[PDB]
Amino acid sequence: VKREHWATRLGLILAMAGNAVGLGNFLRFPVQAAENGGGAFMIPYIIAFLLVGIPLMWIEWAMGRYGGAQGHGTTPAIFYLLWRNRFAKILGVFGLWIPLVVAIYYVYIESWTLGFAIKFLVGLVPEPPPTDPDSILRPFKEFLYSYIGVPKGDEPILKPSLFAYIVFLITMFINVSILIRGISKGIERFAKIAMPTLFILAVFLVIRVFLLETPNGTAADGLNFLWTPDFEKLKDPGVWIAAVGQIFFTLSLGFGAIITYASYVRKDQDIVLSGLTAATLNEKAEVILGGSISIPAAVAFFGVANAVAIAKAGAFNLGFITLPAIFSQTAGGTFLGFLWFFLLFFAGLTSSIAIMQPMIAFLEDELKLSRKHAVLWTAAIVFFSAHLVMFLNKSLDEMDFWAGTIGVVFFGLTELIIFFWIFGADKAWEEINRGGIIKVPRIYYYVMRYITPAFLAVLLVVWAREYIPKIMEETHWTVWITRFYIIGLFLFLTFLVFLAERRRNHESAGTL
Ligand SMILES: CN(C)CCCN1c2ccccc2CCc2ccc(Cl)cc21
Ligand SMILES: CN(C)CCCN1c2ccccc2CCc2ccc(Cl)cc21
Ligand SMILES: CCCCCCCCO[C@@H]1O[C@H](CO)[C@@H](O)[C@H](O)[C@H]1O
Ligand SMILES: CCCCCCCCO[C@@H]1O[C@H](CO)[C@@H](O)[C@H](O)[C@H]1O
Ligand SMILES: CCCCCCCCO[C@@H]1O[C@H](CO)[C@@H](O)[C@H](O)[C@H]1O
Ligand SMILES: CCCCCCCCO[C@@H]1O[C@H](CO)[C@@H](O)[C@H](O)[C@H]1O
Ligand SMILES: CCCCCCCCO[C@@H]1O[C@H](CO)[C@@H](O)[C@H](O)[C@H]1O
Ligand SMILES: CC(C)C[C@H](N)C(=O)O
Ligand code: NA
Ligand code: NA
Repeated sequence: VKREHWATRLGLILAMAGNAVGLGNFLRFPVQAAENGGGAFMIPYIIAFLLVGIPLMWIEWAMGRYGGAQGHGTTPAIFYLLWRNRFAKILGVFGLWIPLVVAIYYVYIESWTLGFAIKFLVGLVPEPPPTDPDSILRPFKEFLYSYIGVPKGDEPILKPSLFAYIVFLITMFINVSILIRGISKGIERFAKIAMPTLFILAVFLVIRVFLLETPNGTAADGLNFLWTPDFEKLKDPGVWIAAVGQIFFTLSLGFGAIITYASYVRKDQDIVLSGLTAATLNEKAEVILGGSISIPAAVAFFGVANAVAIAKAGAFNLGFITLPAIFSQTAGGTFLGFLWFFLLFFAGLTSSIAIMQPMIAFLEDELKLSRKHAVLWTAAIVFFSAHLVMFLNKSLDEMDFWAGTIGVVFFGLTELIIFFWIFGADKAWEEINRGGIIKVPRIYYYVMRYITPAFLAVLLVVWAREYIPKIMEETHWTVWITRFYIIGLFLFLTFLVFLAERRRNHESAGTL
């Protein structure tokens, strides 16, 4: 062919919206917000969306469409197209490494939601007794802990239940069944089914939650806590780092995923309005839907102070333990739990296929593998690698940090510098607006060229100076097992880019 292309504009928008709308909206956002003072988190969040989220979204859509027009959907080649320096290809490897590493733990978490959905649907759930908080949360904590196999001793090892393992296998098979059908007949087709389902399930859950009321509060108290400003924290670096990190994660920015999806957009197609729409749809799903489910429910039943303590407790407690526990105290609560996990599963699935496609696109575009082989090998690498996340306690956290937290911010800055500084601000601006149904507001030219990069640069330095040291000095030794492995993955991916180069050289000397 030349390239596969999104069939319809609606399919394109829903596929991109599904790329973005995932576990980050319903699980990550609530914890981050509650953990950072709720309303106090929102100001930096909104600012990050305007100064970082929106501008980078347009930039990645532009880079992808630009690359696609020349038959390239991933950063190793696209970065090179924008800056013909071998170093561009190496920096580009992060556009394959980040999504791959994130997929290695993201699909596993996604599989938990399918496993929970299954168990809640058939009623194989814990039975709490008769209004102490712990006698109520404990059965659900044990339920999660037995599912993933949390360490009961001193060894930093996890023991996933057999059901969890088999469900991960099924989950991988489901991701493959969609990806193996390609862009239009696979990802786009699925998005047209999943997004509407996702929206309906989420609205229903918000409505149900809004009816919650106990001696400790109502869902309204939850919304008040999340949407009430606290200008006295606008000066804490930590809240800003959390806010910006969430924006990157929730919009799928810096993962090379938006770029790859955009590489299937026809060269002439608009990306300004489409990009803004995908981004806007994600924010609504995040702040309106995701923000209105778990926090209001937790606050209604336990009050703000306890809700916050829950979010800070961590380990998927809010979404996999607390919410289902709360639901169990209501009529039809087990089924509500099913709907919650089913919602999470579809949110995750539409996002995981998005972070596996970069590796698939690279194998197809640069190594010329058939889609079938590219999808199967990608799945094999993710499946194999995930065993590290399934059996080594904290490996998931380590990957989520280096690739999904630090990595994306670093890559976002990198792609911006390459596209807006090296490739050329005016050429980049031109490329972004080309074919647009609407033009990017002019003030954004200055935001992209000066504000965004300066913003990310400062964030990254603050990170390396007052946070990375603790992570490098105060963690259990087992973190090095994961660091070693993912560094190895980077090395391997660089080797593949080298092979792509050599294949390119040999076909050019065969093109003459
Ligand atoms: C009414 N049916 C069209 C929906 C079931 C098909 N579907 C689907 C839809 C569009 C494009 C690819 C795929 C692949 C198979 C698959 C796998 C899992 C799920 Cl959760 C849905 C699903
Ligand atoms: C601290 N870890 C136990 C958890 C890290 C995983 N993670 C994550 C990663 C992918 C998808 C959903 C979620 C939900 C939980 C959550 C909450 C806050 C943060 Cl900042 C990360 C985070
Ligand atoms: C292909 C790479 C394989 C690495 C070793 C994988 C071992 C998986 O082993 C399986 O794990 C499940 C969940 O913990 C258990 O329920 C099964 O009984 C066990 O056989
Ligand atoms: C979606 C269907 C998943 C079926 C796998 C369920 C695994 C849950 O549990 C396992 O089931 C096995 C066979 O029933 C038993 O031999 C194991 O002892 C038991 O732990
Ligand atoms: C870095 C990833 C390494 C994965 C190696 C997994 C080896 C699996 O090991 C197996 O796990 C089962 C369930 O936990 C146990 O029941 C078996 O006794 C054990 O041998
Ligand atoms: C990241 C690696 C996680 C590994 C989890 C391993 C759980 C293994 O289980 C252990 O395997 C050993 C060797 O087979 C046996 O000698 C032990 O008796 C057994 O408990
Ligand atoms: C920090 C980023 C803020 C983005 C808000 C942009 C609001 C758009 O602002 C509008 O842009 C148009 C096109 O440039 C101008 O013609 C209008 O006069 C201006 O009000
Ligand atoms: C890594 C990304 C695909 C994650 C997705 N944007 C989410 O919010 O879950
Ligand atoms: Na999102
Ligand atoms: Na999604």
